[PDB]
Amino acid sequence: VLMTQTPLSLPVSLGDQASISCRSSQNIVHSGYTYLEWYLQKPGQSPKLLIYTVSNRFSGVPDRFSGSGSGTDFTLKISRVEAEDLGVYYCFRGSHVPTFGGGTKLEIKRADAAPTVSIFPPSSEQLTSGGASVVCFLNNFYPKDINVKWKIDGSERQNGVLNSWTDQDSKDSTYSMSSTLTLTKDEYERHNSYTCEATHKTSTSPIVKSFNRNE
Amino acid sequence: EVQLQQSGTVLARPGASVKMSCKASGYTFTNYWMHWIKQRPGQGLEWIGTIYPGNSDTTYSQKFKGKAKLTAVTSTSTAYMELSSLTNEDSAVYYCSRRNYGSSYAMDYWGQGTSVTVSSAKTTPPSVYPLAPGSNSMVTLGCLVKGYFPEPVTVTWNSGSLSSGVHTFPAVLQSDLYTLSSSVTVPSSTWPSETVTCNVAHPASSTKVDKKIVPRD
Repeated sequence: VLMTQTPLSLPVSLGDQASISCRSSQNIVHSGYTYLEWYLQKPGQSPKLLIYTVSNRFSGVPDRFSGSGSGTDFTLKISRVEAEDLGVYYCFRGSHVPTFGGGTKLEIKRADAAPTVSIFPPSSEQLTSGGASVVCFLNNFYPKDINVKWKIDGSERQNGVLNSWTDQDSKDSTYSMSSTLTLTKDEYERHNSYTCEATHKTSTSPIVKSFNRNE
Repeated sequence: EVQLQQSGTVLARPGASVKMSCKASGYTFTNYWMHWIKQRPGQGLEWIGTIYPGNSDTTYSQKFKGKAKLTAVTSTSTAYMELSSLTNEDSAVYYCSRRNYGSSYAMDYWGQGTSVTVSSAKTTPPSVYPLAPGSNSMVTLGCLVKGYFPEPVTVTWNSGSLSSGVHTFPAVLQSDLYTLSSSVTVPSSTWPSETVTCNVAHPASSTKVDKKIVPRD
């Protein structure tokens, strides 16, 4: 007895409806009482109750959420999705052998947006310790797909880069990225120009921000 | 007001054991089942087992029998879970929850979770570096947090009084040493006319670091 969720990922625009499926490999329905619940977990928060016993809505939950189902298939519906509805949804069986479904990652579809790029030179404190890291922020852009190319005095660099991506913004549904080029203090002193280049679908011409170690 | 307080982060080496707690309040601790859930990135939520504080009756998931041990102390309304023979796959966040009945039939109240890192690497306090623009109508600043272990690390600006336009990025592991960053966007009319400080907390090593961002040159 396992719970099969569908789909694994679910892209949906604003104002659109979303439907998540959950199938219990073996009957767990005593329509009596059926203990099937839906839980949500947003990045940085603990999981939280949305719907219990198939269709009962929990306190403080928008009426845009609703549950239904019969036999082995249960469904969660989100009428008119909104920016704050992103996260991972899980169906859970409370009876015989409590089990979590694989979950579904709800993501919002929206208009394209170019990233805001900011670049920063190594701090003096880090330089003292013998290191030199160049940081570059590419914030609030869309779609998520994006690439960062580093330049040291014009020539491309590929070894020693560290990238990280934030989860979709729950307000403007955009994504942001951070890229750190780490060099030794010596390596950083042998060059003057450092460029952070971003190639995104909102252009065929990359967005560039750079600086010279000689200011 | 129902509350479930879990213990802090824990760093244990392979083959060792750990024991976390879940302190309850705001209701009769002995009348409800307490559940434990495992949360490992790229693995969704997983059911460990449950216990009835009243008589300590338990039920474990077949997958966790012999890996987890549930217990409870009714005199302090605290439930505990123990994990032995730790491997890398045991690293994750563990939550506890209360099974309700009557008004609702599900897990309505959860704890804040407990992070567990199974590794033999040494603990290292975070190095926090200020990020000021070198050389618009809004300015973006940041803080580079490097070389710490284990995770997690929490970040705030102006102790929290500043929450808008903030971007804190996930920590990336690179050879026994984590790295993360955080940007904050504010009106040019407020910086450096006013102060901006990033607060970094690393419970795992019992330290705190503050860094004031000041104009360069």
